[PDB]
Amino acid sequence: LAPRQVLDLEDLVFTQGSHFMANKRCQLPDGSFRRQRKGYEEVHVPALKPKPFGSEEQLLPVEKLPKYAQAGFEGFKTLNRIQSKLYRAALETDENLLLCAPTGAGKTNVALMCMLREIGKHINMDGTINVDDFKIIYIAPMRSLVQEMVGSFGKRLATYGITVAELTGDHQLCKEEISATQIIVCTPEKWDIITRKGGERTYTQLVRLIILDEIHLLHDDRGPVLEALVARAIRNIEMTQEDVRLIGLSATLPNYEDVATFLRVDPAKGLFYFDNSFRPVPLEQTYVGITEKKAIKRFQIMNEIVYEKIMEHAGKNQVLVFVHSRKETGKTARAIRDMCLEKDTLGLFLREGSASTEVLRTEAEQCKNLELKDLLPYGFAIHHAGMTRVDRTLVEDLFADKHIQVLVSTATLAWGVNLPAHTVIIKGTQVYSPEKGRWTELGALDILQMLGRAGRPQYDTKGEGILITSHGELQYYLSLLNQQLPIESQMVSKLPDMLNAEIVLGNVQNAKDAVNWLGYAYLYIRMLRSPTLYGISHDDLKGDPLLDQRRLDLVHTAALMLDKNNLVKYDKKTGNFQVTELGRIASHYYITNDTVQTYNQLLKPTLSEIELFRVFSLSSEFKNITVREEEKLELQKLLERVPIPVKESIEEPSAKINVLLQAFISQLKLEGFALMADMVYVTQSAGRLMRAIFEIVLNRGWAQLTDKTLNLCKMIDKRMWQSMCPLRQFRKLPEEVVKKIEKKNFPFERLYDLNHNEIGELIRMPKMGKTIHKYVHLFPKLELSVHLQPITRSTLKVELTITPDFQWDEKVHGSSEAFWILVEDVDSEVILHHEYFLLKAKYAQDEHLITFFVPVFEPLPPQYFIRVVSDRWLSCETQLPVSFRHLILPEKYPPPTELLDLQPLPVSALRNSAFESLYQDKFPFFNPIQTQVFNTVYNSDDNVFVGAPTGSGKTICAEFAILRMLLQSSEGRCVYITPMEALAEQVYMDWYEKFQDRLNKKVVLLTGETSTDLKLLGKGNIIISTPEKWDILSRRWKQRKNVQNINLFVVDEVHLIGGENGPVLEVICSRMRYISSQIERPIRIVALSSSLSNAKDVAHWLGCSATSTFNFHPNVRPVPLELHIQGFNISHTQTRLLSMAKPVYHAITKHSPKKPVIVFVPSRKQTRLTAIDILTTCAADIQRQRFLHCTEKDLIPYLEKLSDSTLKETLLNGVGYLHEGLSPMERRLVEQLFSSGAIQVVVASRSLCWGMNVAAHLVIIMDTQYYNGKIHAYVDYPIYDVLQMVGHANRPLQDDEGRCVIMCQGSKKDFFKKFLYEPLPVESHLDHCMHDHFNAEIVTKTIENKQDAVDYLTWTFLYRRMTQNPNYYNLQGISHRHLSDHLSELVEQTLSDLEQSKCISIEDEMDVAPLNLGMIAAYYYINYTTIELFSMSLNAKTKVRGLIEIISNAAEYENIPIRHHEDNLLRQLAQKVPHKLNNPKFNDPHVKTNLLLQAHLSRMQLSAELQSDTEEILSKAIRLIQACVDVLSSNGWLSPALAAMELAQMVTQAMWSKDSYLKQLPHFTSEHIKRCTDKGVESVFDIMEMEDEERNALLQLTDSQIADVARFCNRYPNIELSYEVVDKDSIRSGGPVVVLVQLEREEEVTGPVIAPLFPQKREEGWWVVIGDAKSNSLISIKRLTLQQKAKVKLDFVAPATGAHNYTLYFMSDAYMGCDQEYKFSVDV
Amino acid sequence: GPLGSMTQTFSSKTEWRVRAISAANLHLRTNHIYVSSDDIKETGYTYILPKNVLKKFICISDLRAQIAGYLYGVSPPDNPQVKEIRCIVMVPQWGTHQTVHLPGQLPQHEYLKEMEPLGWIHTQPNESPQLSPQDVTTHAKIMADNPSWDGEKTIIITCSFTPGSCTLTAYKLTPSGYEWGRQNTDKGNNPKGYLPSHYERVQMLLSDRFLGFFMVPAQSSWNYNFMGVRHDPNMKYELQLANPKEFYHEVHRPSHFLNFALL
Ligand SMILES: CON(C)S(=O)(=O)c1ccccc1
Repeated sequence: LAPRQVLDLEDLVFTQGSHFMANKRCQLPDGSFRRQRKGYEEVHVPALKPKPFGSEEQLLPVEKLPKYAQAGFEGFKTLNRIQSKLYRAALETDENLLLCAPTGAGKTNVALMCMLREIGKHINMDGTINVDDFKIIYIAPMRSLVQEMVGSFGKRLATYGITVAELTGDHQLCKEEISATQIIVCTPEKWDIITRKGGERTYTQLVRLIILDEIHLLHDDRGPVLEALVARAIRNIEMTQEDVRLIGLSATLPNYEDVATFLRVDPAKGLFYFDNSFRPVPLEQTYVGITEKKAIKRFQIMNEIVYEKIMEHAGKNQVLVFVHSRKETGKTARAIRDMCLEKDTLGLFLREGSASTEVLRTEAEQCKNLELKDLLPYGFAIHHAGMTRVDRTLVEDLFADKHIQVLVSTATLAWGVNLPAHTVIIKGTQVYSPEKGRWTELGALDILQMLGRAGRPQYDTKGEGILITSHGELQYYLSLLNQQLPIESQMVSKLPDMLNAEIVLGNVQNAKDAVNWLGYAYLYIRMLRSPTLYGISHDDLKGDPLLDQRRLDLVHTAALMLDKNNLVKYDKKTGNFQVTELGRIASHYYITNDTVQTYNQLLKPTLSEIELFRVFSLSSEFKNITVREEEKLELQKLLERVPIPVKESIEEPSAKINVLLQAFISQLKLEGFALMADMVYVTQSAGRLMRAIFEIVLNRGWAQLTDKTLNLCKMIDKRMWQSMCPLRQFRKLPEEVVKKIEKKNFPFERLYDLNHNEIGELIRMPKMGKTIHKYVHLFPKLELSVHLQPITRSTLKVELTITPDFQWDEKVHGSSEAFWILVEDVDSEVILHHEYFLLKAKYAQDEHLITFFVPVFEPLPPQYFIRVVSDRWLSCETQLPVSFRHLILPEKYPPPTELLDLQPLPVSALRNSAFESLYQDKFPFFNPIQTQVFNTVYNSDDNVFVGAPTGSGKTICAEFAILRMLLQSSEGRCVYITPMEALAEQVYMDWYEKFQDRLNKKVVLLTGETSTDLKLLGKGNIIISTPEKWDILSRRWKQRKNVQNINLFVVDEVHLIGGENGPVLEVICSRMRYISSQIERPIRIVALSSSLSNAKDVAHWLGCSATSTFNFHPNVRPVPLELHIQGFNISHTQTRLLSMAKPVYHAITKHSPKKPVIVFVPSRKQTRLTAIDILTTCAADIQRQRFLHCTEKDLIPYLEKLSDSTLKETLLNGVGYLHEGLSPMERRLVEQLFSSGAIQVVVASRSLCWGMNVAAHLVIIMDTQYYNGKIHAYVDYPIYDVLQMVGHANRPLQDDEGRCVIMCQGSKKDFFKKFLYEPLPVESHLDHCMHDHFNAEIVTKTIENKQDAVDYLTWTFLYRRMTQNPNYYNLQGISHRHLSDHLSELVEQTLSDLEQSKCISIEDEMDVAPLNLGMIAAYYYINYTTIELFSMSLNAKTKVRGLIEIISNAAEYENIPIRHHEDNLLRQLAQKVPHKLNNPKFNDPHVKTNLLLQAHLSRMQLSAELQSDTEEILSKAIRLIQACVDVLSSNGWLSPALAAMELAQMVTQAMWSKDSYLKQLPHFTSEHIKRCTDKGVESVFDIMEMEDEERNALLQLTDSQIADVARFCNRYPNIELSYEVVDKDSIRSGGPVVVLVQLEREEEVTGPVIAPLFPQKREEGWWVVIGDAKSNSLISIKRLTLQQKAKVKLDFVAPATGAHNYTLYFMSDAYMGCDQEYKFSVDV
Repeated sequence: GPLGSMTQTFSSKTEWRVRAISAANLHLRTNHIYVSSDDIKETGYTYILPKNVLKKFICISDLRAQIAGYLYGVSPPDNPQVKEIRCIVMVPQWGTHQTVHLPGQLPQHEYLKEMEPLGWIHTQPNESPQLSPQDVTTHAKIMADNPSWDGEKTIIITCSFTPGSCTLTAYKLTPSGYEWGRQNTDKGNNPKGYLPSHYERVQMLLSDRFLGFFMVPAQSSWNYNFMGVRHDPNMKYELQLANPKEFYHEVHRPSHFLNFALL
């Protein structure tokens, strides 16, 4: 490690790339012979003889294939020879394979067989393929090949419903085409850049099979891409331990065994070598090596040789000639035809008076192509890329039927079209390479492919290939085409860029990772097998047999290179690599490392277009470009005419590159051949180079340069300057009309104001005014407005509204349009904020709301600017000036309350031995804050406010107030609200121990069940609740005495009124205040909070005196907090988390080497990743187990109870983790190991920051954003979560201080400093959550008119904050009139929405009254929109399935967005479940609820996190169902209401209607059901009546299991039902009909319903129903809760004398099979 | 004697390219701005130019063709002898090295209605001991056509390109200067009647305490030095609250980009 050497990589490079010839000698096949001619040599190699089969060789007919595979071989009778040798290995094993065969032997069909095996892995019994359960990658080297593969594979696999596709390259939102596709076909470079980006995505885990076609490309300068791909795949497999199949396809060339080692191919099982005899058509080869050195003579010699060779086939055989330009195709066809005319031989191609000429007569005369015009009648044709598609298909269809006699073409035909010719001539092997700047030899892949096109597979008995080259290259080509050109590795030059890609991905974090990575490269295998070829002596190898030292040196050299160019920071001692944003950009945009150093050195916020074009022209991708004298004239002409001035001289290549780019944008055609090819190369690179520049300067905040570079990207992509009419971006418009429009020299925006008539008039062309008008409004255009919401005097929240102002047309806008939002300062020089904004087609008409923060200062600056700029369209931008002239900044916040230096308060101060026993053991003194508040809380009844950081022990203050209550009366009721359920449960544990166990009071925890919670409110002296569970209770405070007689109301964490669920908390607090003011018996309020800047507003809202308002600020925290906010420059989330990996470890060792540490991470996956990473760093620090503080063997009995193996491994080394996916017992094990001091570090997810019973000395917050999968975007941690996390760094009895390291993106550092070092401003958002509360308060008759609603608002925190911060609430002033109008408008809008929903009635535009719909919404705590949807959908005959669906689509079910993978599972659920749903659209949020409900009802299985989600769904289900029951019975319908009650039953018990009523019993599987049906009836009373002898003989169960069964049978409802009709003797038509039903339960049963598959404990609910099923009418419904006995009365009107069969129904919401019916009749 | 021996061809050159390269470097001067305010005058009106808009005005200019912007401001609440420049307005204009040509119409926009016209600022190739007679004539003719321009209150700021730097001087007209300038037709460097008693220097301070802002045309840009014929003294224009584009920006010279496309 220590004595490294720095190598020269360029001296190790094979400069000839794929033309490097490693073999010293070439052995020609037998029968070859060498002939001489004037100026050239010929070498003839005869066709090979096929090997005539073998000992066990038979061609496999498709019949014998596996049956799922035969569909892929439809239309074929039998596999060929090589497929028949390969089918067992390819279709019946998962073995990695390498297949070496000559071109056209059938390698791609073997790849098809491998594809078919993978496809078979995912076939259901329904026949279809789980198309969303796998992906396959086919890597083809050339784009035309990719496209042909897409077509042919798609046709072969259509019968499977499998999509094959190529990738566009945009991937704006086009990674969607990755998820749509099962078989991705792309080039190596494309798959490389995609997997370089390596963000968290499903495609990576879906990949099961990778096919590397033409893998001998390894020998080419592009080969290192294949090596990077393979090394990355194999290391991903190591990390994931999931196996991926690798299949390599190559020509037959030496080192195929090394390629095999490189693909992890077992040579015995997976290596197959087929020599060149296995070519389908035998190949007679001719090589012509010209000795002439002079160009002028050599060119005509070549034309002569091709003429003589053509004549050997004219009339007898077709000839495909191959040329390396688009111009030289026609040029050589003309040369040949001229030589034929001069020698009168032209008649040998065209038979005199034969059929072919006839077909040639028409098309040739049509002259669709000009060169085709000159050539086609004579039998000649050319074919290249610049031609039209239909002309190419013309040439192809003519050649197929043997009509064309000589076809001159390029490599593109050889790769992209299946066109075989009997004779193939390759005219020259020189091609101009712009990347190299000179002429070079043809690539080997091109040669092999072209000569593979020689000999037609069916018609020809042999093929004839004629390669013409220079004499010195004969040995080379002879080698390549005769199995002797060895495949070497070219990657030693590319090593820095490749290593940086792995560093950016985090796969390589240090030099040992890099060495291991390089051990997977093909270069490494080649170095092992031929060291001297790679600059390693054989004694060097013997002294270093695994080449450890050599790889260390190579890695060291590359790392030094990358570090010199600032892509990486390389610590030589540790070997450690630190990623940088510049390195990330170089990798993600496929830029070489020298180019990124150049950009970093030359880019500056002051650059103009001049220096920007120059910077671009200096890219290292262009380092070989030169300015030739023959070019210098043409270039000079362009140099003084280019619109962007060029500073440097024409002598400098940078000026030529600059001018070429500008000529390209101006769409100028040039004359020099080198100039055209150089332009193509430059401008093909320009797009992604300039996007890299754009991302650089954008992330630095450089406003002007960001504008210029995004514009330059778009000018390159659209090939036009800004000045041009933006309308020419519509390629359907004529050029002459837009030339007219530019000639009229008027602002393009003016066209918006005009109609089609004026548009026709401005351009002197009326005939077009309509279409132009259309296009003017197809052009993307966005309207912007702001709402400025001040937060402090220096922080401003901005809500930007984006309204689309254009017509969407998918032919023009595709599926989405992308924009950049840029908030820029006064001078338009600093980007204060930016973000990507995607306008999806489905939302092309809606307003989009964006919100962000920006700093402001005093004196306020004139304005900011918001620009919204298209990512693709030139001249497509909207800028909104954001003036601050009328901004009303809130008041500076007041000073905090002085923390007084008081004598610490003993527990003795409680002066009650029983009270003092609560805290006597724990400590002797209360902290300074408790000391300061004690007198007010314990010795007064004043409303009190205590604001202090988390960790100040405000809970003890609430306890002081509770103990005062307990001294004032023993029957006192304290209600305690906290905003989170996990906090509520932790407090329930603590206060149960304190007040119930030690003080004999009653402590209860509300659940959600209104009956349960009302009983608890009755019992309890301490009632703990979350805000909504108390909302539903306290809504009916006028009817419930226990809500009013509250002595003490404590609300904790009240600053959370500013947060997402704050309105409910604000509402219940305001209601408690108003109740206190009404009942003339004051309810004492105690409010605990984080430090608030606007504490006085909260205190006054809750009625706290100033002397009773303790407003402390963060500095007063009893355990001092050292906070370090560390900013991270990287804008790509995964890379930034990587850059935080090591700082996490360094922070532990600096701030807390021995004391416990919590690390919060954004995601569940990150918990484990970071635990492992901390352990890896601990190990490489040779401090491997520093975080284990107990004995291993003392810990292993703990470890046995875990089911997570990696968690056990990490715990063994002293590091735990915690995420939602662990079972609660696992969480508790980890928590107690952490609190006991056993393990020192625990890594928890953000989701768990409210329910962790664990504290630490150091808290590290690793990043402050998390991915929301609903909206597919990163979301900032709410400040409230951050405060809670920081609060975990506080151990009052253990540490002298707490420490916290917040690692965040740099953009947010200052924000955190402002809102963590200072106290927090909080605001109301009740004005956005108004309706449900207005509805409730109209139902309870608190609001009876609009004035009542204004007066009610006056009780809220919202109302108080409206005068302190008017702009935040969109008020313009604070005059009493201003806020009177504002409250009136809010009231008017809310009551209008309610009345439209038919929840309330509005009479005389003043009086409001509850409708039954509103009464139901309020009774069950249902969103008024949910109840409206219900009222629409239900009517009188919808299926139980429709009930499930409408219930799933209810506002209450938009919560958990974790899963998009399980969607297909739900698809296959729809077949299993009885729910045959119409309109089977599948998505992310509410349908997850629908079929998760389905999973519950049929008792299907689910995952852990999915299970925690099921519980919430079931928490809302019963209320929604009861609302449905309540609407149906009110309307009078009898059948649908009974069906809804049975649905309540099915949800409680997790069964179905027709299912066995024995499935409610414990341990009762279907076999018990078939047994109980044999000589039995399915009833649980049946079970009860038999004696346990026969019972157990049937049930086949354990004794404890039958004890559970009997517990159920005793809790199953058994009741006495009695029906009577009062005054039945005298009934008269009209009102008086009274039915009296008496019910009596026998056993006075106690305890709740037994429903183990239902989460919350329920109480037995009953419905008494009188109706008639004949009429579908319900007359008398009453809901009942039955105790030991109860009597129910029901009223009904008797219309007329008539029929009277009446159906008394007794129905349950909890149990299936207890419904009783009694029928009778009596007339009026 | 060329005879038939020596023949060379003319490769074109163009002045605006050299000037454009030059204009790219104007940002260097913004770190080195000097006010030539060591003058005999004491108090009078005191003008405060915020540095941000002055730097921007320098960066959008040309080293040969003068450009000009209109000045708008107010007095600090309880100090009426001090005028704070709060806004510069760029209007359709074209210049030479000696003068600028602005429309007859003065800036009109509700966003300036609470402000006070304070005169104008313009760049100049070289420092000069005295105020140009072109400037005297320009300011006087603007005063005669616009009574809102008070002779005791409107000024001419010259921003002169000293080597490596910018030097500012601020002047005001005298009543004699006004009367002479409103009747002057001689555009030359020494018109008959021109006197140094026609102007006086006023006090001027650069400040970082507050920020100015810009207003620019609504339906075009401000630079017409490449579209001279499109310009007319009687042209009308509206304004918007936005920052102006540099002199050699593409929208100011569309013909260059449209005519390079013609080879
Ligand atoms: C280079 O990386 N790829 C080829 S990959 O498709 O993403 C992948 C993913 C998992 C396992 C193996 C490979």
